[PDB]
Amino acid sequence: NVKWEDVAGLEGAKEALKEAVILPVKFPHLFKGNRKPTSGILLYGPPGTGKSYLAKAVATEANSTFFSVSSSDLVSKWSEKLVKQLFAMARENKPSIIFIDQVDALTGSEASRRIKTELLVQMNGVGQGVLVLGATNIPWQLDSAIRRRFERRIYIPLPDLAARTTMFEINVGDTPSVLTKEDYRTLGAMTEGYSGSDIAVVVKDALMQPIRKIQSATHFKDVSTRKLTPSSPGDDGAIEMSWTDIEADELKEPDLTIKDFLKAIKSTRPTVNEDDLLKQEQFTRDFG
Repeated sequence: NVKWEDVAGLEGAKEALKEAVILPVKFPHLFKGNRKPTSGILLYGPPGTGKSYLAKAVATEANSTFFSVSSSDLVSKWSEKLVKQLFAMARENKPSIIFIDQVDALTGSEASRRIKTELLVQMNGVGQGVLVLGATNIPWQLDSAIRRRFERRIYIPLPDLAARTTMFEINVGDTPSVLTKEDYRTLGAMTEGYSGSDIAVVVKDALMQPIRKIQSATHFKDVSTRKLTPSSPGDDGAIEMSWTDIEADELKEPDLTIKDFLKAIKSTRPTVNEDDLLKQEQFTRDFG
């Protein structure tokens, strides 16, 4: 789970969410009298950008309750009362943010119309401690009515160089790493186009690499600091043995090298193509 102080500048979006969510949600006293805040916020942009974790981080920072639901889950399963339930929960726990993922899914038939109704109903009934945060990867297929209920709209872009580096560091985490921060910048530089999600897929592949090299192995060498590391037929001091019979305390718990990530980066290719980003920038012109 992402932390707010970790969240990147987002080509403006971090500061926008500060002005739009945190300020009014955390400091309502500040909007006393003949001034008032907006209502309804649509986060939009390329997929894989982790908007709901971004939503979560802004909630945690605004010191508000957080309820997230998925439209595609709501529409492609069983449910009008569940929408009713969620807003009731939110009212009991003011201030609270309701995040609704994939607001696309409420436009497509049948049950989709029935949920769009109730959501729209609930929001009209909302608008003074219940902020609604919708998210969509496909704002072009977003219905005017739904759209019109999201006054503020914020574009969440793909990660840039600094962001991607950080993502590589965070995803790795506590894991035994012998990687330079210079080597991390390589990984960031290396992954232009990748979404934070794309990147997670990569790291999970990379972290399984030391391990996979242990089970692939058939020979081991005592790199005595016994501590056995994988090898091949006859390098320097190899023993033709089974990893399944190495003692837990006799296993050279291997370190992460850059090349672990390289194979994985060369595998997984970017989700979001150049075509899709163009259709996003049109939305920002006419609706942003």
